[PDB]
Amino acid sequence: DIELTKKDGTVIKLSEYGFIVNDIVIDSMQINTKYQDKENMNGRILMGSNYISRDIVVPCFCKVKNRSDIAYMRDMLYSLTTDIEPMYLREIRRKEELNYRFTQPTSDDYVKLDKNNFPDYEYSRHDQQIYVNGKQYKVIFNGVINPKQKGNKVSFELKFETTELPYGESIGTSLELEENKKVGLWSFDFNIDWHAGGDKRKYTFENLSKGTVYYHGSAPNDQFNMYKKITIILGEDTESFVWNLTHAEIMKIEGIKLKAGDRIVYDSFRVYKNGVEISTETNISQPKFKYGANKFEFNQTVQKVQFDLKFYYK
Amino acid sequence: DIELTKKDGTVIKLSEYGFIVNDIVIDSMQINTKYQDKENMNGRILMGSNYISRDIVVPCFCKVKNRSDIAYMRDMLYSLTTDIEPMYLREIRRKEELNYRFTQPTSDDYVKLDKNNFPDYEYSRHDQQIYVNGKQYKVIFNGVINPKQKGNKVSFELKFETTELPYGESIGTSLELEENKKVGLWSFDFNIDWHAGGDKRKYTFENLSKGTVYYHGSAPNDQFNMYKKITIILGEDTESFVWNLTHAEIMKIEGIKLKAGDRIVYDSFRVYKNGVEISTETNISQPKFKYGANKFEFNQTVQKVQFDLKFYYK
Amino acid sequence: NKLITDLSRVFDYRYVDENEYNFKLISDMLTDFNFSLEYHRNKEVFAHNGEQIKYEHLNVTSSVSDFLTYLNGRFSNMVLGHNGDGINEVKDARVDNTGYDHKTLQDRLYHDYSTLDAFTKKVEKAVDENYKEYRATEYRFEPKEQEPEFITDLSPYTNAVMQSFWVDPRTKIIYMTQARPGNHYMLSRLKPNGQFIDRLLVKNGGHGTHNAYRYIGNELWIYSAVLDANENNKFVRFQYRTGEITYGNEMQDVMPNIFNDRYTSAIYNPIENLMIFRREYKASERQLKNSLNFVEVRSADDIDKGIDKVLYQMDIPMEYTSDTQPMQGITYDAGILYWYTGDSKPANPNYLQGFDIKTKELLFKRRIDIGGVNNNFKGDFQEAEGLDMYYDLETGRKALLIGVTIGPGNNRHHSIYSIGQRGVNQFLKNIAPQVSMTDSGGRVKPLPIQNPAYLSDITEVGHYYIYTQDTQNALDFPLPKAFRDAGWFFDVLPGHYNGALRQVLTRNSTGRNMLKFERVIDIFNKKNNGAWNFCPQNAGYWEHIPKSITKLSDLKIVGLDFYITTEESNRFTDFPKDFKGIAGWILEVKSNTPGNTTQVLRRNNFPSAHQFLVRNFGTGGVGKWSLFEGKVVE
Amino acid sequence: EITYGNEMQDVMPNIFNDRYTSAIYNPIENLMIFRREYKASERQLKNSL
Repeated sequence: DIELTKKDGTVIKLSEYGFIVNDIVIDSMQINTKYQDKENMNGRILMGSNYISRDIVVPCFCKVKNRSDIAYMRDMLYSLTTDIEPMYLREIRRKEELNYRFTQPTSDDYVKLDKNNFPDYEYSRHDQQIYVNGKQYKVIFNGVINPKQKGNKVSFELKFETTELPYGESIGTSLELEENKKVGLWSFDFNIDWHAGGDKRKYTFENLSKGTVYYHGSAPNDQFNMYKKITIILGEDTESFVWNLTHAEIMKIEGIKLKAGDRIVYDSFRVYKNGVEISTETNISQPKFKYGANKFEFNQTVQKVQFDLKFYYK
Repeated sequence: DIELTKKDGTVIKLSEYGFIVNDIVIDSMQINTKYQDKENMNGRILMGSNYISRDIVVPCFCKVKNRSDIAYMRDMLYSLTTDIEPMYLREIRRKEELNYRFTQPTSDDYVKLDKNNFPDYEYSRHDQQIYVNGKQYKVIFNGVINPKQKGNKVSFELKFETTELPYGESIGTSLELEENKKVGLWSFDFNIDWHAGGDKRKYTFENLSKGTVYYHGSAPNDQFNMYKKITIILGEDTESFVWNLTHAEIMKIEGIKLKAGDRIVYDSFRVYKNGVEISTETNISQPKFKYGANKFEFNQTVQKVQFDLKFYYK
Repeated sequence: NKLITDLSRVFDYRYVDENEYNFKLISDMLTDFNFSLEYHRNKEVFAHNGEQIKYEHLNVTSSVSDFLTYLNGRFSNMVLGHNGDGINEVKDARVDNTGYDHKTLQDRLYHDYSTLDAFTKKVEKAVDENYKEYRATEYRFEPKEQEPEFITDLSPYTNAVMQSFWVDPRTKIIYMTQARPGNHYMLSRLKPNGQFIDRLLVKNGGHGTHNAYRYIGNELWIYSAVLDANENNKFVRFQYRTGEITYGNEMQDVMPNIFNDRYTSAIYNPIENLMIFRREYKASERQLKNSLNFVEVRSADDIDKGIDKVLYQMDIPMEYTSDTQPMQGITYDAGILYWYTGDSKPANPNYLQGFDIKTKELLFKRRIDIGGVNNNFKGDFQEAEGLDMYYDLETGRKALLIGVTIGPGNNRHHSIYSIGQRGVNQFLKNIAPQVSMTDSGGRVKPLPIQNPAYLSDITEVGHYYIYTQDTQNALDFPLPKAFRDAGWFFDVLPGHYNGALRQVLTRNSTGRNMLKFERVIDIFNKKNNGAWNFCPQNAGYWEHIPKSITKLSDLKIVGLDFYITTEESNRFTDFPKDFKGIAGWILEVKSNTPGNTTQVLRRNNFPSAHQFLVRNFGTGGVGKWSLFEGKVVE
Repeated sequence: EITYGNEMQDVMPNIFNDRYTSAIYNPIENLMIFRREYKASERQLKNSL
């Protein structure tokens, strides 16, 4: 219940700004269907079906000490939130409906009050809220009205909306999973084994014709807009270079001659032959990680493969 | 009240995942009409009328032990259900509104509690729920909102929808009816005689010019998308091959010469002359099983006919 | 109802709920126990049985139930017990229970109780003696005697005499310090049987005759005697890792102002948590003290923090630190300092001398023939080496173990013996088995990796088998990707004392020739690994060229047999254009300068004249096929 | 030049090397006044740095 927003150049959270929130409700993704009805047949063909948009709603109110200040506070809200600038929203929850604790009415152990006139139930460090999950959402704002209930309390009804892709982009790459350097950004929503360096954590293999990958993301990383990015030290010289993959298509690189120690950066629908001067004419096919086991099969025992990606959720 | 889902590669049921459901309500099929109104005549011509879509609705709520976990649980729901991937839904009911049974308050015979904080009324093996019927539905999801009532209880309103054909596809073929090997998948909604090997169970005949078929499905299997699939050992050599059928059209195969021991796989609107290399130029006409007696008439006493199909319902 | 000490290994809601329920249960169970004890202490009726509670009078112990029954019996006897003729009763009680009338009742009672006390004390002395004898037979540790037992043998990749030898009771791994040709030294960390694992080169260390290995917590620190680039000795603390290490900020010192005057090296004992430092004496006070070295003890906590607290100090006379018997080993246990010395030849017999540190005496000294039996060593080189005290954490039984080298010349052996108690040597040998070509029953051994990239990764000697599917990757394989179809019996054989190892690979195929290749590899510098030699090993069977029929120039390997039918010959490019498709051909290869190689090709015609045409291709040029034709004779 | 290592010796590290710390010395009273910073989480409740 804070509605964190990471904008291009800053980080903001509402309750820091005197802005309590009632709740956050996140719709699912609007499935746009594409059916076609045959003329006299009791059944209609599916041309397609496709996720579109994940409309968020967040009603937030605010109290202040005096009626004038309402105006300022409201303006702050707009200047703080209503941003066409695609932002990264992060949801927050509490772990408990906190109450005031027992005290002693002996002219001592009195109660605290926040900057806003409320009772601080958060006595200890471990009371305040948490990033409930290690993911974000690429988000933009839609129109709000501000009904002023009595006093200094005024409500607002934010209506956020997904920007590019209706998915729960996981923050942090898969290499931070590999190297346990960055802390946070890994919630139990992702069923992740502790065996760092073990299987289903590793995306850095060496000297293999074929290997195994566990894509922890329920949603499939077929869309190029996702940050799926591979880089391979090819290991062995060749004239052509095929690699296959399951839950995806076959990939070739024919017609250009390579060398062993040369490396390929295989970005989404894009191929850096040696990091620059992209040679992407050969078999334009992009790979697709669906969920769980995504087994790959090279053909000449690359001396290194490693690939970072982002986990996406539905 | 579990809402089973068989996806392409897995099986899921909600109440296994801490997801109780309130009920399931299944609309009928949206009949799209095609009328034409004559200009000055008190009556309008029926050009056509046609089933389209069987919109399902399922409201499901969930309780958890703490407020944070709500988020996780909700995400699980989305990642578990909202799938453009055409799934096969199976409905479940209970046989009884179960209560807690009599016990003894003598520091013994205490009551049980589920993984969720609820009272386990399901004491015996024969308490839990059942696949109420031996059919499924080809289904896709539509948008949901998640109102959080108090505490750890939150509701959801799933709105599912038929994918290809608005019908109650019966699971299991008609040969599993023939060979009583697979168990389950045969509910009393289908008025099926026990006389296995008797009439109205058999779809495997031998050495006959004409024979009888009981299509137990109320809805008619005229649509090709249904898995109507015939295969016949022709018995007798010929140059042409006609077979007629009632509640359907006549079928010819002229212009291609055949042989006796050669077999025809007659798939929906499709003809394998000998299993491959389809010779389907001859009288493109597809057969149609409506309900009950579907009498066929060959012309030269095929040494074998047998055909599996799927029963569809409205 | 009880805890879940089996936590989920995937970090999900299940794991978090288990942890939360676990803490909730701990709190609930603890407050329940507290309330239960309080109920016990305040309100629980019949909390204790009356037999339990003790009533202690003077020098007397008894329950309350027994005492109360005795009080009640007294009352009952005094009330309803018949009485009379008390004087006669006493004068009759004067007699004892064997038939002897004492003089007085008190003297009788005294004699009886003294008899019982003497019998009980005799029984007690017998019991104590029996127990002490059992202990001295069971937990026997008498390095005055107790002939040693072999433990294991060491296989480091260094051709130098080992100089110290420690075992890690927490992981059963050996740390073995040798002094390299320079000043610097190297410690190899390796397996209980002897299989090398890794090494660390302490650059600009001393002879390193012994380091100390400490477990402050769950991690292993190493104290050593490392001299900086200015030839100033320093007592320095560091951690293990694989590779190289120089003196610097990577390795901190414990106490520079105290342990930088003289050459000092430590050893640690965790039983009593002490550390003895064998500090050298300078040439000035050398003759004054008549001892090259002195040992000083310090507690681990005192040496960790900033206090000296020399508990016990002793010098080592020249009788023990002579040149014919120089220092090779030091060890501490139960205040008994053990000193192991031995010349580099079996003529001057080694000596292990143990003696108390508190009193500065000589408890004992013994000769021990460690290594080759009957003083018949491998050549003549019994260069001794130190020793330590393995303390198993399971039983608590200390065990002394000593290192020795019996190898002649550059070839050094590394043998280990022990004077341990019952149950330690058996355990140390049974940790893991020695290496062997076959596992234990006459089967092939397993690879350490499936589908290996570099065949040099397999360091462990012995036989192996590469499946046909595992051969496919094999970045360094004698054959190319197209020739390999079947498995390969692949066996690693020992090289020399540096990081070398031989390899052999023999194909597996009954219906064709079982060709073999051979090479040498160097585990450290993979670039220094030789190429793939080849032996003929024919059976009369034939080999066909696979679909790589592009050119005959790819067949640079030496001394092979390749058939080429007419249909086969009508594809190749280097094959001449006059004999293309006329008969079958046998190809053979002969060695030359690198790149260059000769290819002979022989026709296969029985009736017609024989032909054979030879070529040389490679660096010098393409090569022109020169023919030789035969004269049909009989 | 200097840097932490053999040339510099910590003082009771285990007890106040959990947060940023600096010191001054008053020789008259022979006191070592330790300034000691707070972490962000503790600061949230302490209202102080």
